[PDB]
This record gives sequence, C-alpha cells and structure tokens, in this order.
Amino acid sequence: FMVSLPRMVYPQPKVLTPCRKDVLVVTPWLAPIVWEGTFNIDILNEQFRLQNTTIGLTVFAIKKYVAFLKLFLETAEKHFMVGHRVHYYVFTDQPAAVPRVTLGTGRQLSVLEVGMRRMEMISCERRFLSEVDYLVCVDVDMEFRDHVGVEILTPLFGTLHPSFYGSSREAFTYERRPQSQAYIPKDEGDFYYMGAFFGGSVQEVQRLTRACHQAMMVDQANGIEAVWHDESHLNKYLLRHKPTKVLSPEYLWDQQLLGWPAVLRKLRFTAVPKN
Ligand SMILES: O=c1ccn([C@@H]2O[C@H](COP(=O)(O)OP(=O)(O)O)[C@@H](O)[C@H]2O)c(=O)[nH]1
Ligand SMILES: OC[C@H]1O[C@@H](O)[C@H](O)[C@@H](O)[C@H]1O
Ligand SMILES: [Mn+2]
Repeated sequence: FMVSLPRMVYPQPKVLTPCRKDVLVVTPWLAPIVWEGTFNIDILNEQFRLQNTTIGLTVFAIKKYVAFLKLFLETAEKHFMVGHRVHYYVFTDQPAAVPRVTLGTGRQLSVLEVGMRRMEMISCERRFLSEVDYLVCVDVDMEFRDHVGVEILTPLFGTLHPSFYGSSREAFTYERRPQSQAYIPKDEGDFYYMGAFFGGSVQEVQRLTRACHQAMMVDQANGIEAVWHDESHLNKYLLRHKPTKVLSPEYLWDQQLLGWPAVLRKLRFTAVPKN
C-alpha cells in the first residue's frame, strides 16, 4: 500500500513540449529510457522514501581488483542513492584488503568471501530477499562522478553500452553462433546492454542471474564459450524478457575512450583508467 505524496511545488510538465527531442526516451515496449531532463528527482525521491526503500549494490573485487574499491565506495558514498538505505555487498578473495570507507547514516557494507561466475554467486538467495528491495550489480573498476539515484529503480533494467548506443543491430557484438544459448541472429536485437550495470527487484535479478547461470552451464557442457561471456547471456535474456527501464549511457561511460558528446548532459558512472 502506497500513502499519498505530500503537496509539492514544481514546474508543470507540458504535454506539447518534449523533455528531450534529441534522444529516444521510451522503448517500443513502453519502458522509460533514463536520460537527464526526463525525471524530476524530488518526486521520485518522495515516492521511494515513502516505501522505505533499501538498495543492495553488489560488486566483485577479486585478485588485483581490490585496488579499485576505495575510489568506487567513496564516490558511491557521494553519489549513489544518497538519502536512501543502501547495503553494499563486496565479494572478494581478500577480505583484509577491503578499505575502511566511512559510510553515511543508513548505509552498510558486508564483505562476502568467495573462493562469468558473478551470475552463479549472485543467484545469497534468501539473504537478499530479506535485506534489500532492489539489487544493482556493477563493475568495481569505476567511479561515480554524478547522481545515480532512484530514477533507475524498477523491476528489471539494463544499461546501454556506451560503444553501441548509436549502432545498428547487425553491428552489435551479440553471440552469433547458433550453437550457443546466448545466440542472437542479425535481424533480432533491441539494444546492446553492457554487463557492467544491470539490476532490478531482488526477484527479477535472481531470475535473470539464475537464467544466465543455467545458460552458461549448458554452453560449457557443450564446449562453447560466448564471445562476451556473461554480457552475451545478459543480452539474450533482456532480448527475451524486456527490461522495465533502460539506463542511457550517462550511467556507464568512458570519457578517455569516448569524450563528452553533447547528447550526454551528465557523466554519472565512469571507467577508471587501468594499465
Ligand atoms: O581479475 C579479475 C577480473 C574481473 N573482476 C570483476 O569482473 C569485472 C568485469 O571484468 P573487467 O572489468 O575486467 O572487464 P572489462 O570491463 O575491462 O571488459 C571487474 O569489474 C571486477 O568487478 C575481478 O574482480 N577480478
Ligand atoms: O563489444 C563488447 C565489448 O566492448 C568493449 O568495449 C568492452 O570493453 C567489453 O568489455 C565488451 O563489452
Ligand atoms: Mn569493467
């Protein structure tokens, strides 16, 4: 049950003026594509705060990747779901290498020692349903540079890969061998989604990761490994189970590789330079 929003004063949305004319802001299955200028964050923050939303963020830091955690977590503190309850889940082979990062109130961090493999690990299934409402699964070699907030939350979302958002579907680097579970033909495909940022309600994320893990097992059994590994399977899943929101490349950018085009008004979550 959802109580009433309080009175709020904000600019009237205007039916006969689009927010953004330069980009597609809704998919043909009527899922929002989240770009800056499409959302009023005050309205969304009220809606989510009224449900006492908790967001889990999962990140893997194995071997050398533990070096990326300090900047990742410190910048998540400045920019990710500020004002809402957050539970970071750090999966690592080195628990004593996780940096001590000061957290804001209502935010917690769990270290989970571990011995493509992210899909199996994420799919933890009992714990997540009891502790968070949504799960967001990202790469650790990244930093937040701007607001990443509740505008992303929805049953199931993927993020446009920054190298492919302008590309025709034949150019997408989908798995193209019919022998793989991840196979997608050249006349199919909506978008190319990056493996580095996806999420959803706990139930939807567990469904996805369970499906991708079972498809990867089948492929392994069969002597085949998809061209872009878990990302290839992520893309097959989201082709057949349409996400309820799609994040624009503001949410996964590499400024060194791609610059700062006019279509990106904010660069929110970005790659960190790495040898
Ligand atoms: O040795 C490794 C290799 C990969 N990863 C995790 O796997 C993610 C995806 O791999 P990576 O970022 O290396 O691939 P890329 O983004 O360069 O294609 C990394 O962010 C880490 O979260 C890790 O923790 N240790
Ligand atoms: O073509 C797909 C690939 O594109 C690269 O730019 C990216 O670094 C890879 O991780 C993979 O997503
Ligand atoms: Mn990465």
